Amino acid sequence: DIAGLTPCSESKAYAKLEKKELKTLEKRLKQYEADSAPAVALKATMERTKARFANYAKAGLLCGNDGLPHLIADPGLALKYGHAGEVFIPTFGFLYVAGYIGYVGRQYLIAVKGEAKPTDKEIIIDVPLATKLAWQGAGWPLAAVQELQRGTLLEKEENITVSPR
Amino acid sequence: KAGNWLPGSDAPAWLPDDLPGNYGFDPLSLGKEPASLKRFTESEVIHGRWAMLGVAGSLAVELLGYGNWYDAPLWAVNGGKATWFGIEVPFDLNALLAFEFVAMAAAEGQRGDAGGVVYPGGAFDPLGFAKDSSKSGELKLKEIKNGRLAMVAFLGFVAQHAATGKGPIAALGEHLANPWGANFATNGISVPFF
Amino acid sequence: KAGNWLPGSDAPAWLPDDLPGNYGFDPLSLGKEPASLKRFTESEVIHGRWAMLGVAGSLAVELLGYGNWYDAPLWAVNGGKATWFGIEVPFDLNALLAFEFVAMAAAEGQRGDAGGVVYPGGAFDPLGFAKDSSKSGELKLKEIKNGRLAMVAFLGFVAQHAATGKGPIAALGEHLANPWGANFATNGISVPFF
Amino acid sequence: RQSWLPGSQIPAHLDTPAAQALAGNFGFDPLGLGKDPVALRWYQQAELIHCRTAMAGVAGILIPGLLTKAGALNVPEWYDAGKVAIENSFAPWGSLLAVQLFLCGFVEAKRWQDIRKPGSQGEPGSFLGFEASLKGTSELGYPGGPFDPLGLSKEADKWADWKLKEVKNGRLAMLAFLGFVAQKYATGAGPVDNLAAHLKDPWHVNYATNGVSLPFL
Amino acid sequence: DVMQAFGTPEKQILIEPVFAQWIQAAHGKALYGFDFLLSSKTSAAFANGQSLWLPGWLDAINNNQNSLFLTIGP
Amino acid sequence: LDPQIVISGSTAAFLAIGRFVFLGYQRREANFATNDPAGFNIIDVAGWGALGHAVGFAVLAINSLQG
Amino acid sequence: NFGIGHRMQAILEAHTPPSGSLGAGHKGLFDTVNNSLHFQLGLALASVGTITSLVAQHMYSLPPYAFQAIDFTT
Ligand code: CLA
Ligand code: CLA
Ligand code: CLA
Ligand SMILES: CC1=C[C@H](O)CC(C)(C)[C@H]1/C=C/C(C)=C/C=C/C(C)=C/C=C/C=C(C)/C=C/C=C(C)/C=C/C1=C(C)C[C@H](O)CC1(C)C
Ligand SMILES: CC1=C[C@H](O)CC(C)(C)[C@H]1/C=C/C(C)=C/C=C/C(C)=C/C=C/C=C(C)/C=C/C=C(C)/C=C/C1=C(C)C[C@H](O)CC1(C)C
Ligand SMILES: CC1=C[C@H](O)CC(C)(C)[C@H]1/C=C/C(C)=C/C=C/C(C)=C/C=C/C=C(C)/C=C/C=C(C)/C=C/C1=C(C)C[C@H](O)CC1(C)C
Ligand SMILES: CC1=C[C@H](O)CC(C)(C)[C@H]1/C=C/C(C)=C/C=C\C(C)=C\C=C\C=C(C)\C=C\C=C(C)\C=C\C1=C(C)C[C@H](O)CC1(C)C
Ligand SMILES: CC1=C(/C=C/C(C)=C/C=C/C(C)=C/C=C\C=C(C)\C=C\C=C(C)\C=C\C2=C(C)C[C@@H](O)CC2(C)C)C(C)(C)CCC1
Ligand SMILES: CC1=C(/C=C/C(C)=C/C=C/C(C)=C/C=C/C=C(C)/C=C/C=C(C)/C=C/C2=C(C)CCCC2(C)C)C(C)(C)CCC1
Repeated sequence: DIAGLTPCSESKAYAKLEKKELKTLEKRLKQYEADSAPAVALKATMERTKARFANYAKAGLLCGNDGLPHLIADPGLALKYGHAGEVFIPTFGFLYVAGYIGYVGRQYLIAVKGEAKPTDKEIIIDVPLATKLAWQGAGWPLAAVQELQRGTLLEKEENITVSPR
Repeated sequence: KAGNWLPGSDAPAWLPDDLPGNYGFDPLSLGKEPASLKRFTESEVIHGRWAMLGVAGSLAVELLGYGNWYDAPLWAVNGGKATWFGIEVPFDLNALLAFEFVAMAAAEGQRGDAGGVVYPGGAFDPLGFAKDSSKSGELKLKEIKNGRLAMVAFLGFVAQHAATGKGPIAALGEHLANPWGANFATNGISVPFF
Repeated sequence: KAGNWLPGSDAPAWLPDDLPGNYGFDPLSLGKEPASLKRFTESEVIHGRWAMLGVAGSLAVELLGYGNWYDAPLWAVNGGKATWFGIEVPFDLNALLAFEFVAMAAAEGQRGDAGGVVYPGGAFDPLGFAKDSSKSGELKLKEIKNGRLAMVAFLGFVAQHAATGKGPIAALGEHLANPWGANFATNGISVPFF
Repeated sequence: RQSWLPGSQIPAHLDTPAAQALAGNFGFDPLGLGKDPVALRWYQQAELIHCRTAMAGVAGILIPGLLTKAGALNVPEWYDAGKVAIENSFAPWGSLLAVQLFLCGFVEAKRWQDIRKPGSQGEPGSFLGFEASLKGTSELGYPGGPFDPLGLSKEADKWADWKLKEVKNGRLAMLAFLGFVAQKYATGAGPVDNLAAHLKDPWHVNYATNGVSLPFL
Repeated sequence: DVMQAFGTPEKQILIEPVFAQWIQAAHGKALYGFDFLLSSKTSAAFANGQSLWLPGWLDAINNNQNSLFLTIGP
Repeated sequence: LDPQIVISGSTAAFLAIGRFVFLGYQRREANFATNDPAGFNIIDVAGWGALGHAVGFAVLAINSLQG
Repeated sequence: NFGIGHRMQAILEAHTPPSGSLGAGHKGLFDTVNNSLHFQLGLALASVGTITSLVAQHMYSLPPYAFQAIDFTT
C-alpha cells in the first residue's frame, strides 16, 4: 500500500518464503521415525512457522519485494492505514515501562539520600523501601507532571557545581 | 481596558490600559518589551487597515459579479486584459508592477521616515473626526476592533478557498443552503479523520 | 409586591417592592446583583413588548385566513412572491433583510445608546397615559403581566406546532372539538409512552 | 474513620482535616497520587466530573435498555446507537462533533478558569449580567446557583449526605461503564442480556466461563 | 542477524525510510506513490516548471539506472 | 518592450526613489563632493543607477522568454 | 572607501534579540573573529569540509563530466 509495498497476505515472495522454510524442516523430519522425539520437535516448529506466517499476514503487515514485513513508523500513515501496532503503540508501551524504572530509581535515590549513609544504601539495597516504590511507580506519569508543575523536579543552577569556564 | 479576553484572568502589566484595544491578550508575552510593543502597536493598526481594504475589495468584486478575489489576477497568466467595474484597463503586468513599486516605495518610504506615527491626521483626517480627545478613544477602538475582525475574515477567505476553491460569497451561499452539511468539518481537508 | 408566585414563600430582598410585576419570583437568584437586575428588568419589558406584537400578528394572520405564523416566510424559500393583507409586496428576501437590518440597527442603536430607558415618553407616549405616577404604576403592572402572558403564549405556539405542526387557532379548534382526545398528552410527543 | 481496608495504614495526606472534608474519603490512595495538596484538589475536581458524566451516561444505557427489554422502548444497544442515530440525522458525525467541541470547550474553559481562581467567572461585565450567577459557591466543584434550580444545597443539615450519595453513586456508575465495555468485548451481547443470561445459570454463565477473562484456568 | 541465523528472515525489524521516500516523491520519484509536488501532475510546482527543467529532471529522477535519488528501503 | 525604453525608465525610477525617498534613510543607516542640494554624490548615482539597470534587464529578460 | 556599504561590526552589534534570549547577542564578535586566525581557520575548515562532502554527494548523483558515470572505478 504505502511506499509501493504490498500486503504480506497478497505477496507471492511471502508465500514462497513460508514454503521454503517448511521444506527445510520437512527434509529433516524424514530421517526420523514418526513418534521419535526428534520428529515431534520438528513438527512443533513447523506448526509454529505456519502460525507465524498466518498471524503476521492477519495483522495486516506490508511486505517489500523481498517478501518480508516492513514496519510503518510515521504516526500519520500508521493511524490512517491500520499500522499503529507496529511502532506507535509499542512506543507508548516502552515509554511507560522506561519512565517507570527511572521514576522509581529517582524516588529511591532521593529517599536514601536523607539517611545516615546513602552510599551504604546503594551497595546494600533497602529491599522493603525498594519494593514499596516499585509498586507506587504505576502512577509515575501523573506524579512526574505534578512535580514538573510544582517546580520540584529540577535543581536550582545555584546549587549545581560547574567548571571555571 | 476594552474588556477581558479570558473572563476572570489578570491582564498583563506591560499592556497599558490606555492602549486602544487592550483586552489583556498577550499569552506569548510577545509585547513584554516596550519598544517591541510600540512596533507591534503600529503594525496591528497598519495590518488591520490593509485587511479592511482587502476584505471590502474581496467582497465587492464578487458582490458586483466580477469574479472572486482569487481569480482576479488570472488575466495576466491567461493573456487577457485588466478589468475594473467592467471597464478594461490599458496597462499590463509590467506597467502595473512598475507603477505600484514606485507608488508604494514613495508612500511607505514617506511614512517610515515619519516614525511610528500611527494616527497621522491633518491631510489624512480631512473631515476632522479625531480632532478632539473624547471622540478619539472610541474611534480608535472601533478602528482596531474592525481591523482585527477584517484580518481574521481575510485569513478565513484564504483558508476556506484553499480547502473548497469557492469564493467567500459562494461559500456563504453553500453554508446557508446546508448549514450542517456544508462547513469546515465537511470539507475533507480541515479535519482529516472527520 | 404584585403578589406571591408561591404562597408561603418569602420574597427575595434584592427584589425592590416598587419593582413592577414583583411577585417575589427569583428562585435561581439571578437578579440578586443590582446591575444584573437592572439589565434583566429592561430586557423583560422589551421581550414582553415584542411578544405582545408577535402573538397579536400570529393570531391575526390565521384569523384573517392569511395563513399561520410558521408558513408566513415560505414564499421566500419557494419562488412565491410576498403578500400582506392579500395585497402583494414587491421585495425579495435580500431586500427585506437589508432594509430591516438598517432600520433595526438605527432605532435599536438610539435605544441602546440612551442607557436602558425602559419608559421613554413624548413620541413613545402620545395620548398622555403615563403623565401621572399613580396611573403609571398600574399601567406598568398591566404592561408587564400582559407581556409575560404573551411570552408564554408565543412559546406555547412554537411548542404546539413543534408537536402537532398546526396553527394556534387550528389547535384551539381541534381541542374544542375533542378536549379529551385533543391535548398535549394525546400528541405522542409531550408525554412519552402511551 | 471508615477505611477501604480495615487495619491498613491510612495515608497521612488523606487523614488531614481538609482531606477528611472531602466526600468519599475512605483513605484510599495506595499509589500516593494525592500526596500533593494542589494535585489532590485537581483530582477531586476530576473525580467529580467523571462521576457526574458516568452517572448520566450509564443511566442513558441501562434505563433505556431495561425499558426496551420490557417493550416500553425500542432503543438500539449502546454500542450500536451511534450508527443508528447518525443514519437519519440532519448532520454527519464530524459536523456534530465539531459543534460539540465548540460548545463544550466554552463551558469547560469557564469551569477551568473557576478552578484556577474560584469566583473569577463573576467578573462584573463579563457575561451580560449572568457572571453574577456564574460565581460558584465556597466549595469548588459544587457551583449551585442556576445549577441547583431546587435549592437542595441550601439545607446545611443535608449537605454532607447529598455529596456522599453523589460520590458513591458516581464511583459505582464509573465502574458500571468499565463493566459495560469489558462485558461487551468478552460476550458480544448487551448489559441487560449479560444480566439475564447470568441469572438463568449463574454457576455456569460468568466471567470464569467466558473464555477470555481467565485464559489460565 | 539472530533472526537470519535462526532461519527466520520474516521476523527481522525492517523500518521503512518513509520520511526520506516522501522527500524523494516530492522531488518527482513516483515509485512510492505519495503523489505530491513534482510527483503530482496536477500540482502547481509541477505545472510552473513544466516548460523549464522538470521534463529532463523527471525523466532522470524516474530512471532507476542512474544514481539520481536511488531507491531506498529498510 | 523597447530595450531603450525599459532600461531608461528603470534607471530614472531608482535614481528618483533614491534621491527623494530613501536618501534620508540610507544616510541615517550610513550613520566625492556634490553640488546637489540633497548631497546626492556620484557614488550614490552609480548605486541606484546600477539597481535600475539590473531591474530593467530582468524585465526585458523575462519578457523575452514571452511570459 | 566610497561612503556606501555595511560595517560588519555595526551589523553584528545590531543582532541582539530584544528579549535577552541571546544575552549581548553578537556584541564583541567582530573583534573576536577579526583578531583570531584560529577562529577564522575554524570557520573556513568547517565550511570547506561541508562543501567537500556536498561535492561528493552531487558529483556522483548529478555527474558533470561525460562518460563519468560509466567509469565505476573513477
Ligand atoms: C518526527 C518527524 C516526522 C516526519 C519527517 C513526518 C513526515 C510526514 N508526516 Mg508526520 N507526524 C509526526 C512526525 C513526522 N512526520 C508526529 C510526531 C506525529 C504525531 C502527531 C505525526 C502525525 C502525522 C499526521 C496526522 C500526518 C502525518 C503525515 C506526514 C506526511 C505528510 C505530512 C507533511 O505534509 O509534512 C510532514 C509532517 C511533519 C514534518 C510533522 C507532523 C505531520 C503533520 C503535522 C501532519 C500534516 C499532514 C498534512 C495533512 C499533509 C498531508 C495531506 C493529506 C495527504 C492528509 C509526511 C511524510 C500526514 C500523512 O501523510 O498522513 C497520511 C498526516 O496526515 N504525520
Ligand atoms: C535512577 C536511575 C537513573 C536515572 C533516573 C537516570 C536518568 C538519566 N540518565 Mg542515567 N545512568 C544510570 C542511572 C540512571 N539514569 C546508571 C546506573 C548509569 C551507569 C551506567 C547511568 C549512566 C548514564 C549515562 C552515560 C548517561 C545517562 C544519561 C541520563 C539522562 C538521559 C536519559 C537517559 O536515561 O539516558 C540513558 C541512561 C542509561 C542508558 C543508563 C541505564 C541505567 C539503568 C537502566 C537504570 C537503573 C538504575 C538502578 C539500577 C535502579 C535502582 C532502583 C532502586 C529501586 C534500587 C537521564 C536524566 C545520559 C545523559 O546524561 O543525558 C543527558 C547519559 O549520557 N545515564
Ligand atoms: C427574557 C425574558 C425574561 C426576563 C429577562 C425576565 C426578567 C426578570 N423577571 Mg421574568 N418572566 C418571564 C420572562 C422574563 N423575565 C416570563 C415569560 C414570565 C411568565 C412565566 C415571567 C414571570 C416573572 C415573575 C412572576 C417574576 C419575574 C421576575 C423577573 C425579574 C427578577 C430577576 C430575575 O428573575 O432574574 C433574571 C431573569 C432572567 C435572567 C430571565 C432570563 C431568561 C432565563 C434566565 C434564561 C433561560 C430561561 C429558561 C429557558 C427557562 C425559560 C422557560 C422555559 C419554559 C423555556 C427579572 C428582571 C420577578 C420580578 O420581580 O419581576 C419584577 C417576578 O416576580 N418574571
Ligand atoms: C496578538 C497575539 C499575542 C499573543 O501573545 C499570541 C498570539 C496568539 C500569537 C498573537 C496573535 C496573533 C494573530 C492572531 C495574528 C493574526 C494576524 C492576521 C490574520 C493578519 C491578516 C492580515 C491580512 C491582511 C493585511 C490582508 C490584506 C489584503 C489586501 C491588502 C488586499 C488583497 C487583495 C484584494 C483587495 C482583492 C484582489 O483580487 C486580490 C488581493 C490583491 C489579494
Ligand atoms: C481616516 C479618514 C479621514 C476623513 O476625515 C473621514 C473619513 C474619510 C471617514 C476617514 C476614512 C475612513 C475609511 C477609509 C474607512 C474604511 C473603512 C473600511 C473599508 C472598513 C472595513 C471593514 C471590514 C470588515 C470589518 C470585514 C468583516 C468581514 C467579515 C466579518 C467576513 C465574514 C465572512 C467570512 C470570513 C467568509 C464567508 O465565506 C463569508 C462572510 C460571511 C462574508
Ligand atoms: C482512586 C485510585 C488511587 C490509587 O492511588 C490508584 C488507583 C487504584 C489507580 C486509583 C483508582 C482509580 C480507578 C478505579 C479509576 C476508574 C476510573 C473509571 C472506571 C472511570 C469511568 C469513567 C466513565 C465515564 C466518564 C463514562 C462516560 C459515558 C458516557 C458519556 C456515555 C456515552 C454514550 C451513551 C449514554 C449511550 C450511547 O449509545 C453511546 C455512548 C456515546 C457511549
Ligand atoms: C424570571 C426567572 C428568574 C428565576 O431565577 C428562574 C428562571 C425560571 C430561570 C427565570 C425565568 C425566565 C423565563 C421563564 C423566561 C420564559 C419565557 C419566554 C417565552 C420568553 C419569550 C419571549 C418571546 C418573544 C419575545 C417572541 C417574540 C416574537 C416576535 C417579535 C414575532 C414573531 C413572528 C410574527 C409577528 C409573525 C411572523 O409570521 C413570524 C414571526 C416573525 C416569527
Ligand atoms: C519523568 C521521567 C524522567 C524524564 C525527565 C526529563 C526532564 C526528560 C526531558 C525531556 C525533554 C526536555 C524533551 C525535549 C524535547 C522533546 C521533544 C521535542 C520530543 C520529540 C519526540 C518526537 C518528535 C516524536 C517522535 C515519534 C512519536 C510520535 C512516537 C513514535 O511513533 C516514534 C516517532 C519518532 C515517529 C526521568 C527523570 C528521566 C526518569 C524517568 C521518568
Ligand atoms: C545632476 C542634476 C540632474 C540629473 C541629471 C541626470 C540625468 C542624472 C542621471 C545619471 C545616470 C544616467 C545614472 C545612471 C546610472 C546607471 C548605472 C550606473 C548602470 C549600471 C549597470 C549595471 C551595474 C549592470 C550590470 C549587469 C551587466 C553588466 C550584465 C547583465 C546583468 C546586469 C544588468 C546586472 C537634475 C536635472 C535632476 C537636477 C539638476 C542637476
